[PDB]
Formats: sequence, structure tokens, C-alpha cells
Amino acid sequence: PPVHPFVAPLSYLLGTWRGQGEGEYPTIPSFRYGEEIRFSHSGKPVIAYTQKTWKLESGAPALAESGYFRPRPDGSIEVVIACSTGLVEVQKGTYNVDEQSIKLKSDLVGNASKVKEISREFELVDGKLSYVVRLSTTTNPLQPALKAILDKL
Amino acid sequence: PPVHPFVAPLSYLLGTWRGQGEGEYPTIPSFRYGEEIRFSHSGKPVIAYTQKTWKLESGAPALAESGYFRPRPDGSIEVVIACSTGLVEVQKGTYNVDEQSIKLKSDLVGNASKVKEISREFELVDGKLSYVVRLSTTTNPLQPALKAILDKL
Repeated sequence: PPVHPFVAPLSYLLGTWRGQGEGEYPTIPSFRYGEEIRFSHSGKPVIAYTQKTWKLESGAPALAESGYFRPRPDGSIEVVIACSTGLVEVQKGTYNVDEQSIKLKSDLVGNASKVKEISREFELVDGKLSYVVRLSTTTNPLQPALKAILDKL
Repeated sequence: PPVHPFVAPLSYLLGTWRGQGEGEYPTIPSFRYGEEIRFSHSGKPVIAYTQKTWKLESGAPALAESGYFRPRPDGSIEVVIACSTGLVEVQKGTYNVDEQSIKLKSDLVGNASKVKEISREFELVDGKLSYVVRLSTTTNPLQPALKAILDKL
């Protein structure tokens, strides 16, 4: 299927990406992980997102998430994600064509015991996909939790 | 990876399924669709769920959803789903080993303009996967909306 006009500005995402990241948060000792992301489409104004992580040393599976990115030609975007840990997120924000960036903040986090808000920011940097995930809790204000860089395969 | 002990009671789901369904709802004329579901795992206490639908005549893509099923040995289960239309759901309920059934009701529906609650019920019937999805809105009480039967591939 052809790329939908609403998806075309984000066509740089389409494909599979692999790299590594680092997590750290108050009370959570720093850790590293491997990550793979696939962005795909079926001609609708939606990009399917699938992600998995693993332990570096072994490749042992860790977590997974999946969802859908819905860009619109005014530069707005909404993203819905379900996580293997049992959370859901509704993310809203904007994309910037000049910067090849996507900036999202949660409108909703569902089924979480502690997390209150999640922000997600993507940026293409020299053709690599970077992101920062920031998290808040009732007692910890929004702050970095995960960051990764992935190469396009 | 081996099947996790918490997943084993639902191992009958694992694989790919294809069939067809029918939708109908107040103000929504009846329609039919094709459907494919895959259930998979990576050795964690989680089953990954991916689904797509299409038009019967042509096979043209329609919608998609994906998420995660988290069964527990007391017979409880939670399910998180993200939909290509831009919704999320947190579903909670129970599974029954004798009946090979799973009965879920939403604790949360996110980003919906009209839907308030969603219930999902699966049943293995002569080795085929059946479900009923029921939906409510502010003015329409919970009632059937989608039903499908799928053969295991």
C-alpha cells in the first residue's frame, strides 16, 4: 500500500531500528538494555509501532510495547501504547519536520501503580533514532528515566 | 523460550487464527469483516496479542489492535490493548480452564469520544476461537457490537 499523505512526513521512521539504551530514576539503580523498534503501515493514516528490549549480555527478552502513531497535517500527533507490564498510555503532542522530532506528553496513563505522567521525545540525529522517556510519580516530578539511540537496519 | 507457568493454562491461544466477524450497533448498520489474530510469547508471564481486520471482498486493510494478556494462577487476568483508531483499554476479568473461556470488562477506556465501557469475551468452541465485544456509550447500555469466529492456522 502507498504511504498515506498524513504518514508521509514521518516516513523517515518506517523500518526496523536496533540499538541500546540506559535507564535511571530515583530509587532505581542505573541499568542498560538493548532495544529494537519497528514502524510499519498499511496505507491508513496510522503508523504501527512495536518495540522490545533485552539484556545486553545474553539477549534475554525483557519487556515489550506496541501501539499506533496518528500524525495529522497540522503537525499534531496522538500516540497510543500498550506495555507488557500492563500499562496503557495516551500520548499527545507535535512533530517538527525541520528537526525530524516528535514531542509527546501523556494525556492518560492507565493501570499504573506509581507512574503519573510519561513524556516521550524522539529525534532523528544523523540518521539514528534517539529518544528520551521522562516519568513522574506522586512524589517525583517529571524527569528522565530512559534514553536510547537506535540505528536503522 | 519455554512457556511461563502463568501462561500455560492459556497455551491453547498460542498461534495464529483467521476468520470473520460481524458488527452491528445502534446507528451503525450491520457489516462483516475478516480478522486475523496472533498470540505469541517470549517466556514471560505475558501473551502478546496482535490483530487486524479487512474488507471481505477485497482483503483491503481495515483496522488493527495490539496488546498484552497477563494471566495469573488464581484465574484472574488483565489485558491492555491499543487500537489503530486511537483508543486504549485496560481490561480485567477471569479465565476458566474447563470452559476454555476468558471474560473481561474494561476498567478504563482512554481517548474515546463516545465509548464508555468495553467488554470482551473469548471462548474456544470446537477448537475455534470465538469472541463477543460489547460496548456502551453515555446513552446506549452495554450491548453486543462485534462477534467473530476464527480457525486456528
